[PDB]
Amino acid sequence: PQITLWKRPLVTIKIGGQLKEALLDTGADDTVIEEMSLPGRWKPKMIGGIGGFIKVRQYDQIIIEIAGHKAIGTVLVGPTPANIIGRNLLTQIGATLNF
Amino acid sequence: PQITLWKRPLVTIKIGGQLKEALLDTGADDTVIEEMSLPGRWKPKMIGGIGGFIKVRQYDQIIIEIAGHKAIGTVLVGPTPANIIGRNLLTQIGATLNF
Ligand SMILES: CC(C)CN(C[C@@H](O)[C@H](Cc1ccccc1)NC(=O)O[C@H]1CO[C@H]2OCC[C@H]21)S(=O)(=O)c1ccc2c(c1)OCO2
Repeated sequence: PQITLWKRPLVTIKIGGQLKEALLDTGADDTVIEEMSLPGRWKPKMIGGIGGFIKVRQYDQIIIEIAGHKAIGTVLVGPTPANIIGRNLLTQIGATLNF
Repeated sequence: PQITLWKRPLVTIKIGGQLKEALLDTGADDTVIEEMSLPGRWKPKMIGGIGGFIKVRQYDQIIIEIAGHKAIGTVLVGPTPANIIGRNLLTQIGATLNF
């Protein structure tokens, strides 16, 4: 779709077979999801945002459906204030900004 | 224009008589600009993201040009690691996310 921005661009995602709400976030390089049980191997990583750095579990090559569109890529799982879909997966679903 | 997400969606902005580069950020409710000496009154605010909260100064009715498009609204100034154009101004320039 075409999504205007008067409200937060929230969508439903499916990750690990579970439905979740997430924010489409063009200011995020990476996708960061709240703590959850997730099938796949992971490696310890750090990621930094506006307020500093947090520890995350990095899961590569994870199947994730975003508003009905398929992506397979890296998901960082950790104590984020919000589930955010970043450019690593927005590019997979063909998203662009337009004005 | 159409702004790709293969790279960070950076555009040139003009604020306080200065040109800066800033992210077009659908994940940001508010606009956050790196520390600069804007004139006039302001109100203290705290905003939160990955890593926690930062202290910012809230300035209202600030004139800001975004990739050639005029906007006017609230801008938060403080020790952000990125200049962030949030939805309060993205809506004013007619930006959408499309996929
Ligand atoms: C986390 C989301 C819900 C909010 N953030 C906007 C993001 O787009 C942010 C914007 C951002 C960009 C760069 C540096 C810091 C923040 N990106 C970010 O944290 O991305 C992280 C994941 O991928 C990595 O790439 C960039 C940092 C990492 S934010 O910067 O914390 C923020 C912006 C304006 C706000 C706000 C919070 O509260 C109210 O108004």
